[PDB]
Order: sequence, then C-alpha cells, then structure tokens
Amino acid sequence: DINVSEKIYKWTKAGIEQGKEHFKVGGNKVYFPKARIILLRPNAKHTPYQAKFIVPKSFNKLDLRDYLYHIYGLRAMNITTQLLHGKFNRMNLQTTRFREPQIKKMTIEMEEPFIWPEEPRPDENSFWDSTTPDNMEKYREERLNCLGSDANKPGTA
Amino acid sequence: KVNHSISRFRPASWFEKTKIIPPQVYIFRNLEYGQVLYSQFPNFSQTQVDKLFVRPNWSNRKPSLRRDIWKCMCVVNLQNYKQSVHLYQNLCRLRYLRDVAQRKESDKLRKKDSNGHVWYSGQYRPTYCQEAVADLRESLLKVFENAAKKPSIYWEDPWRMGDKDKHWNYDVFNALGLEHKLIQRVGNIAREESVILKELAKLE
Amino acid sequence: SRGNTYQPSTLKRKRTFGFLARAKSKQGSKILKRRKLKGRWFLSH
Amino acid sequence: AVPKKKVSHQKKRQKLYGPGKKQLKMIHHLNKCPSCGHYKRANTLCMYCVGQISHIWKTHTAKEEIKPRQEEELSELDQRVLYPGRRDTKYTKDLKDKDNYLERRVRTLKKD
Amino acid sequence: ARTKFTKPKPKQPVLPKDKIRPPTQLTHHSNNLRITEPIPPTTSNLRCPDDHPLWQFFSNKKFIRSADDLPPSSHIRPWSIPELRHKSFNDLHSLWYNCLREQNVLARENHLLKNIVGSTHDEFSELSNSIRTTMWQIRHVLNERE
Amino acid sequence: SGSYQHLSNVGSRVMKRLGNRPKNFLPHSEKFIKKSTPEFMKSDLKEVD
Amino acid sequence: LTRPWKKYRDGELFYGLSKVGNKRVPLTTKQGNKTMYKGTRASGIGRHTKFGGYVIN
RNA sequence: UGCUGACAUGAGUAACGAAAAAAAGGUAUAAACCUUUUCACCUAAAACAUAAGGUUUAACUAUAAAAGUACGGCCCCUAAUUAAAUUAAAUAUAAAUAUAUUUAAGAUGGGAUAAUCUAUAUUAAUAAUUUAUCUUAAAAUAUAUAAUUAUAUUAUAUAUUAUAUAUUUAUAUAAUAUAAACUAAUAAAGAUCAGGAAAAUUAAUGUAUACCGUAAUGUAGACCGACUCAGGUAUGUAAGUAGAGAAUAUGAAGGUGAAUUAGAUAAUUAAAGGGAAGGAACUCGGCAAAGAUAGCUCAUAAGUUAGUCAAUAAAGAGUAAUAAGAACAAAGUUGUACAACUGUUUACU
RNA sequence: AUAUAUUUAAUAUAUUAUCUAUAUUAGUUUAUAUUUUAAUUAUAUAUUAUCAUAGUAGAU
Ligand SMILES: [Mg+2]
Ligand SMILES: [Mg+2]
Ligand SMILES: [Mg+2]
Ligand SMILES: [Mg+2]
Ligand SMILES: [Mg+2]
Ligand SMILES: [Mg+2]
Ligand SMILES: [Mg+2]
Ligand SMILES: [Mg+2]
Ligand SMILES: [Mg+2]
Ligand SMILES: [Mg+2]
Ligand SMILES: [Mg+2]
Ligand SMILES: [Mg+2]
Ligand SMILES: [Mg+2]
Ligand SMILES: [Mg+2]
Ligand SMILES: [Mg+2]
Ligand SMILES: [Mg+2]
Ligand SMILES: [Mg+2]
Ligand SMILES: [Mg+2]
Ligand SMILES: [Mg+2]
Ligand SMILES: [Mg+2]
Ligand SMILES: [Zn+2]
Repeated sequence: DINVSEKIYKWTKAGIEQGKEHFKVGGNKVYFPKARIILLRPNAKHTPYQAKFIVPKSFNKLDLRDYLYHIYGLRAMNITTQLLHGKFNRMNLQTTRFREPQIKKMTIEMEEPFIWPEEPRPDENSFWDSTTPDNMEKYREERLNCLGSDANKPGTA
Repeated sequence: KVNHSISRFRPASWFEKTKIIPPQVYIFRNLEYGQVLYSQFPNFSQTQVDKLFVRPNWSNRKPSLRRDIWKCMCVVNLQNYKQSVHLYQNLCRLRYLRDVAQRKESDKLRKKDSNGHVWYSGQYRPTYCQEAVADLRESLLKVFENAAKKPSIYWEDPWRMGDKDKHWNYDVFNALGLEHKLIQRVGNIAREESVILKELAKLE
Repeated sequence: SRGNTYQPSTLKRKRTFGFLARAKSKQGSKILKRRKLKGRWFLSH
Repeated sequence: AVPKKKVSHQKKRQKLYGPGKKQLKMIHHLNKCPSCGHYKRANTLCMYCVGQISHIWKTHTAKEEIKPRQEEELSELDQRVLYPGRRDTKYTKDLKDKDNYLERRVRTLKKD
Repeated sequence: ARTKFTKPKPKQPVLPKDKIRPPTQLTHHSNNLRITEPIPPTTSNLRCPDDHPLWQFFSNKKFIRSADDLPPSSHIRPWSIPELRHKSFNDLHSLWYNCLREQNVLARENHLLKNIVGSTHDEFSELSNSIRTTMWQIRHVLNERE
Repeated sequence: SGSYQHLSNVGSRVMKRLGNRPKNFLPHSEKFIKKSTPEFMKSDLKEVD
Repeated sequence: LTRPWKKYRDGELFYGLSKVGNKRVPLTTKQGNKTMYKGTRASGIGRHTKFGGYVIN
C-alpha cells in the first residue's frame, strides 16, 4: 500500500473523475442554511485561480467547500481562512469604546480562472459614483467643525 | 544522521550516484511578500533561504520558512543533471546580481508608486515574481548557449509566464524541445503539493 | 522611580477581576449584584 | 520670582506698545523690479523673476522620467488584474490634499 | 587588548598543495549573465471560461446592478405564508435555495456599495430584507406542516 | 465609508441608546442634523416615529 | 514631523483620538497570551488527539 | 486659603525633552512630507528575528493564508496552587463558613513518529543541582642512537574513491580530506547544598486532515509611566579587522538623522580641553579635579588565624620604547576607632 | 564587459567614454577565517577623507 497524502490525492482525483464530491461529504445534513457569502475583489497577491469570500464568523473551512460545491457547483481545491482584527472605533468620543466586527474571509483555489467584469465608468451607473457621498461627508464635516468666522468661508464641498 | 539531502549544495555527480529525482530545478513563491526561492529539491531548509537573501532591507525582507506561504511556482525539467545544476547556479548568480552587485540597474527596471518606492500591495511586491520568471528564462538561455530528452517548464499557472510571443520564442528554445506544460490542478495543490511533485518526477 | 505600578498581563487581569472570577465566589456574586443594582454597564473585566 | 500684583491694563500696554524697539517699522526700503515693474525689497532679487527663471531651468534641465519598459505596453485589463487600486488611509488622504496645508508664493503689487 | 606588545600568530600550513582534494563541483557560473527587464504575466495567456460557476454571483455579467436594472418595489412582492402553505417540500427547498442565491448576489453588491462608494441608498438591503422575510415564512410553513 | 458595520451589529446597546433618543432631547439632535445638510436635501417638516 | 499639516505642538495623538477608554469589554481572538484560545463556534466537528492532532468525525 | 463657569495677570516671558546636516527634483507650493546623491549617528545596536502589552498603530477595507517535520496554541499529562464541587451520621463551627479526603481545573514545565519525508484514530488479545571534560594511555610527526627526547592528534557529526556480500539498489570494509570558536548528541565523574510530578505491547481495521494565533510596533512616536516623557520593560542572532572577552576602536550590511528652526555666540550657567611660576597656601575635610613607565612573563617582605591571607603587595625586572606620542582594564603607603569576614537596611534625604 | 567613432577582412587592432575588483565549490553539524578550485575580478601603487575626548603628541 501507500501513505496518507497520496491516498487523499487519489481519492480527490477519483471524485473529480466521477463528477461528484472531491471530499468526504459529512454525514451531517443541513437542509435550509441561512448563511451567505460575499464574493470579494482580488488583491494584487491573489492569482486569477484564487477567489475570496467574506463568510460567516462561525463558518468552517470544510463547510465553505461543501457549500460552494452544492449551491454553486464550484470545486474549491484549497481553502485558506483569514480572521480579521476588530479595531476599536468610537463615534462621538463622549460615547463608549467598542470593537468593530471580527470578520472572516476565505481564499479558495479553483481549477478554472475567473476575472471580474470591469467596474463602471463614474456616470453610467447611478449607484457606483463614489463622489457624491464623499462630497456630502465633507459638507457635513464643514458644518460641524466650523466654529466662528469659518461660517463665512466659502463651501469646499 | 545530521546532513540530509537538502543540507548541502549537490553537484551532478552526487545526483548520479543517488538518482532520487530526474534532473530538474524547482522554483517557489513567497505568496505574501512576493519573493521567489529556487531549489534543487522539492523541499528546502533555512540554509537555502539564507543563501538566496544575503542583503535584505525593508523592501526585500528576509522571508520566513513559514511552511504554508511557500507555494510551488515552477518545475523546470532538463535533460542532464549537470545542465540542471548549471541552471540553478545561474539563477543564484542572477539573484545575487539583483541584490548587491547591480541593484541600481534592477531598480531602474521595476515599477514604482508615485512616492518612488517599488510598487506594493501590503507587503506583497509583484515585481519579484516577474524578475524570477525573466531571470529563469535568461538562465535557461545561457544554459542552452553553453550546451534525447526534451526540456519542459511545468507551470503552476499558465498566466504566470508572460506570453508565448515576445518572450519564450527565442530560436534556441525552438531548436530544443522547450515545452510549457501546466501542472495538473485536479486535487489540492497546496496541501498535496509534495505528492504532486513526486508524481511529476516519476513521470520523467 | 515609582509611577508605573500597573504592569498589564491579560491572563492575570482576567483571572483576578474577570466576570467568571466574580461569579464563582459568593463575595464576587455580591459585587456583581451591586453593580447590576447601580446599573453599571460593565460588570467586570 | 513672582508678580506681587495683577499688572494693570495701562502698565502692560505701555510695556508692550510703548517703546520703539517693540513696534513694527514700516518697510520703507523697497523699490521697483527692473524686470517687470513690481515691488521688491531693496538690495534683493525679485522673487517672481527668479522663480520664473528657475522654472524655465527645470523645464530645460528636466531629468528623463524613467518609465519602465514593460508597463508601457501592458494591457489595460492585464494592468487592472495586476495592480488594483486600494483605499488609502486617512493620513495618506490628508497628505495628498497639499492645497490644504501648503502655501504658494504670493505676487506683489505693481510699483508706480 | 592590543598594546605595544602584539605578536600575531600565522594562520596554518594550509595542507601542502599535494594533499588537498579536488572540488566536487568545477564549472559554476555563466560569467556573462544580463539583468533583463521583468516579464509581467498577461491575461491573454488565460482562457477565462464563459460559463464559470463564479459568474453566478453577479446578475448578468455586470459589476453593479444599475438603479434602472433593479426590480422596483412596486412590482416585486414577497411570498405570502398562506400561498406558500400549498407548496411541495422539494419545491419549497428549491425556492429557498434560489432566495439564498439572490441574497448572495445582492449581498456582495450591498457590501461594495457600503464599503467603497459609501452610499446610503439601500435598495439592495431592502431587497435582501424582503428575501429574508420570504425565507422565514417558508421556514414557518415547514414547521407548521410538521 | 470602509467599515464592515453592515455585516455584524456590534455595540448593540450603544446603538439602541443612540437610536432611541428620549423625545424631549429630540430637538437637540434634529437641530444638529439640520445644520449638517445641504439646502436641497433638508425639509422643514418634523419626522414621525 | 509626524504629519506635516500639524507643524505646531497641539493636543494631538500619534494615532487615534483618545488613549483611554473602557477596558472592560468582551475580548476577541486577537488578544491574550499564546495560551488564550477563544474560538468561534466553528469546530465541534472532530475529536482532539492525545498527541495534539485532530481526528474528524 | 467658599463652590461652578467664564475671562484676565505673569506673557507673547520660560520652554518646545539627550542630536548632524546639505543640495537637486517632486512642487515659479515645503527648514519639517517623499525621492536621489553627499555627509554623519547606532552598530553583542538606534540592526534582524521574537515574547508581553496596547485607542490597528501596519506597506490597510481588493487587509495580516498552515495536516506536521530547528510552528506555537487546543489536546493528553501533571507542578505550584484553586474550586457555595464530591463521602440518620466525613470532621468542626452563632450564621457566613473552616478543615482531610476524593474528583476536576491549573503552565511558567513534560508529550509518539518525519526529505531516502511522516500518520496521532477504532477494535481484539496479554530523566537531568551544579561543574569539568584533566591526567594517563594510544597511535602520528621530527631530532638523535627497537628505545629516548620535542611537538601537535585522538569519542560522534560528510562527501569521494577503491573493495568484498544481497541483487544500478542495499550491507560492511579500507583509503583521502584545514584552523581557532560554537552547537547538538556520546560516554566517562568530581563536589555537597544530594538534584520535579504525572499519562504498556502486538495484530486487524482505518485517514479526505477542524478551530485559533500570524500586520506593524516591540531598549519604543505604536507597552507601563497623567505628555509622541533622557525613567521601567522578557528572549535569540548580533559581518569582518584586533584582541584574553560580549572589554575597547572601526563599521560591511541594515536602520536613523527627530513637533521647532535661522542667526548671533555679551555678562552668566552647564558639560568639556589647555594652562607659566608655584604645589593643598583652598577647605569643615585634598570635596572636586589631577595623578597609571605593560594589561603578557618573571619577581614580590614584615605581619599572619599558615590561606601567594597580606597579593593585582609595594618597590623592581624581561620583551617594547628614546620624544612624539589611539581607545578601554589597571590609581598609592601607613596609623587609630568601630565592626570578624561575603551579605541586608530606611523604594523617594 | 558595454556604448560610441576609427582602422581591418560582422571580425580583429587601437582610440574615447561608462561600469566592474565580484561570485560559486571544497575541505565531516554551524559560523568565520585560511588555501585550493572558479572567475576579468588586482597593486608592501600616489593622493585624500571619515571616526576614535580636536583620536593622541610637537610646534603654532
Ligand atoms: Mg503542507
Ligand atoms: Mg496610575
Ligand atoms: Mg486570592
Ligand atoms: Mg499608554
Ligand atoms: Mg497580542
Ligand atoms: Mg466669595
Ligand atoms: Mg520677565
Ligand atoms: Mg529673557
Ligand atoms: Mg528661550
Ligand atoms: Mg527634540
Ligand atoms: Mg524643495
Ligand atoms: Mg563585532
Ligand atoms: Mg523588529
Ligand atoms: Mg488535567
Ligand atoms: Mg521614552
Ligand atoms: Mg584658610
Ligand atoms: Mg589648611
Ligand atoms: Mg579605571
Ligand atoms: Mg561589617
Ligand atoms: Mg561612529
Ligand atoms: Zn519682477
């Protein structure tokens, strides 16, 4: 016989050949999952063969793999988890400290390369014009943090 | 007892005596900094890393041995063990040149980011990988100049090598049987990478 | 030179002043109840 | 070591604005610039003209912006794939808006 | 420490010429190697499949659903509980999965809207909420039947 | 923005406090809000709960 | 300077808006000793081994 | 010497916290941001890896990637210890509770295998306190006439070549191959202060490898000091040249040149350098500041509790050095009082 | 070595400019040094500079 890694590889290959699961389906069935996954844009370090998702904080690597296969017919060969730090944020400064969410991301290596559709020109799509909200924010800041004779100063926003 | 197959630089004679694997060179990515590490074997220790990164700085950090962040990029099969060895040596030389002797020239070819540092996303720098490809190609060319099994470069990813035109279309390569067969994705390519490598070796 | 009397270590601080430490002992329970009655938002580390 | 009494409005005024030493003088010493009849300080090069000259020198003695050989013919899609533009931190953003914290030399009036 | 006195001892007899071994490796470098500009990877080398299952995270092949290309709330209505009540189990399951899929596409889009542009339009969010309501109704019906 | 707040609900108590502002100090917050909005967005009518 | 738009010495922090704050707050995975393991309702999957491994069930 | 708020006065005063900067270009926007070059500073660190810590400070939202082998946690196992937990009647007690005994928890420690890469699961049967590795012996190299003299070598850590046995892969053998340091493993062994605790084998059947830590900062602007505070803060590597050393000098590489600059350098202050003739005349008191004629090798009295204790003795010599000529180690002799002595003490007189 | 002109029958000679004194391998684990081997990888060459309390000392 042969060693464990090799065996695993063989199993995976067999699964692929079959056109079924390339991993031991857990004998633990959930019928109506409420989980959702966010498909993220790829970083400079990720290849086109890698894609990554924001997944539930309580999501298992195995579970993600399973989920992708069953719901989307996607074979994730290798999966890597990255849990992110929650940074302390506070709004007023008179209000309490608290941490922002611990968020969990997962990179998956697939066989077939994907690339995103190119993001819209800042005009053709109403929503993805990133300027107006920034402007609004700026205006708000001006309104709040102008104290005396800066009330007269002409608006930047 | 202490010195394993990886512990030392291994010449052609040693390989012949042993015959563990076919004559080839392995090239790995650092998957996080974006560095690249060459080797005569599918594994690698600290010593090799040290040899490769003699003069690091904030931009070119001495990378860790972190098992997980070293993923295999290239496996380049040649005809002779000696040839393979030569190629490996050339790669090392190129790396050295890039680092210490002709750093400035190298810099003058990289991509910058307004400030004028080498372009980065986090601590990942794309350019190193590119250099390693280019450098590798150069080394191969040199080897062939110096110079029947047909040579092949097994790629992690078809994407990673620029294009079949422009580069990889030198006459010398054409004259020899330089092939560009991508490795099989099929199973897990990170966890079961060693196994895959072994299989590849067996194939030749 | 005095002044630096608090020498943070997360283990020690959770183990001594933490919620679980308080809740485990009768005196601790009293303290927690007291803080609840005052309406403190934070019952202990 | 210490004031015995609160110093009266008068007294402080006279200490401050009283003597000549402490007063700002009027810059009498200033004259026409030979190249453009604007005001300039005497015995001093006009700051506009010199600046202009410097600019011209820069334009002429401009160093060749060493653009890499690869990135010039690098497909737009390919570029996007490679180098995706991140969001910059607050600090970086602040640094970028130079106009906010950085001053451009003002031009004098025309002497008559 | 070194001082006025200092007799520096020689290194070694360096084993007389004849006694040494021949080095195991003789020819090393290519004393002629050029530093060439890097070769950036190109996407032309790929063949991105059209029916790739990751396209299922987008509406059609589109980064953002435009305000015009969304289903307006005047037309769209969430499923009723009573109506659902007479639906097979399999069909219900299918519906649920569809809903989930839809949410995912909305979800990604919503995230993009929030994190990057920083918009407050929340159409996507509303849609997601509606979907969630339907899902919960379905769940309730399933429980009820049992 | 660049937050991830949407994916979580954290500082729930704090949110509740800031969401359910007592109604007698509603004039305060509203004034501030009015101050920090452009003329075309703002409306003279009082919101209902 | 740390930041060139603030030349003069103000009441500004090297980073953030206030050093102090409520320290009595639920701790996450990121804080604590090496030995502090929090976990995130992800693995009641298999069983730990006598030696350190993990056998999935 | 009311309390809270606001606003003055001192005052546009002191200070802006160990300090090396310059030019050109970004940018007819820059003392302070970035880039290049020059110069400097730290270098057994101001470097590179890390532990703890913390308003994520990072090279950032498209974000810190692990089946495991010079990867950590959890997990198994316990230490110190802890536990409204556990034995008509465990024992005792105004209540609270306390106690011994079991059970569980508890790292700062222990925990199979593994690049000629490795499998932890299930079932069935029957260690180490400290410290040293000398002397001898063996063989090797040269003088002299088998034995003497002098010298280095002597337990382990690979590669190459040549042989004999299974059949290029294995086994064993022989020969060849530097120095001073360090590491690990081996064996042997001296001291009294006598040196942790806790969880078996074989066979059959198995394995799809979970969770979390991972940025940067870490002799510090990112911790503890109310401050971007000359304080406090754990571990490893710490280029060569030199030398007994991690001393001291330099500094290859890396890093850094800073939330104040520019001038001027009065009196005066601090921290230094030099000083004729004097040499303690100063002063409470040689306080302070001078003052070192080898750091290696010799040579070193009285006294004495016999310990080169005194002793690193003073003086003195050998090598080096003849008035021009690094830094660091090294600053005398004697009497008396008190206390044997090394230690401990009033964190902040 | 490369670049640029010259002569020669792309090659070689010589001129000018720029850049270069490296690097890899052996010698039983590591690191450094030495010597070999590889390579174009050098001067008991002139003159400087920096640091060591102005590095130290003699004059000034
Ligand atoms: Mg692996
Ligand atoms: Mg305090
Ligand atoms: Mg206690
Ligand atoms: Mg603090
Ligand atoms: Mg931490
Ligand atoms: Mg009163
Ligand atoms: Mg005054
Ligand atoms: Mg004054
Ligand atoms: Mg002053
Ligand atoms: Mg300062
Ligand atoms: Mg400038
Ligand atoms: Mg040193
Ligand atoms: Mg560091
Ligand atoms: Mg236990
Ligand atoms: Mg400090
Ligand atoms: Mg007197
Ligand atoms: Mg006197
Ligand atoms: Mg001394
Ligand atoms: Mg005493
Ligand atoms: Mg120095
Ligand atoms: Zn003018």
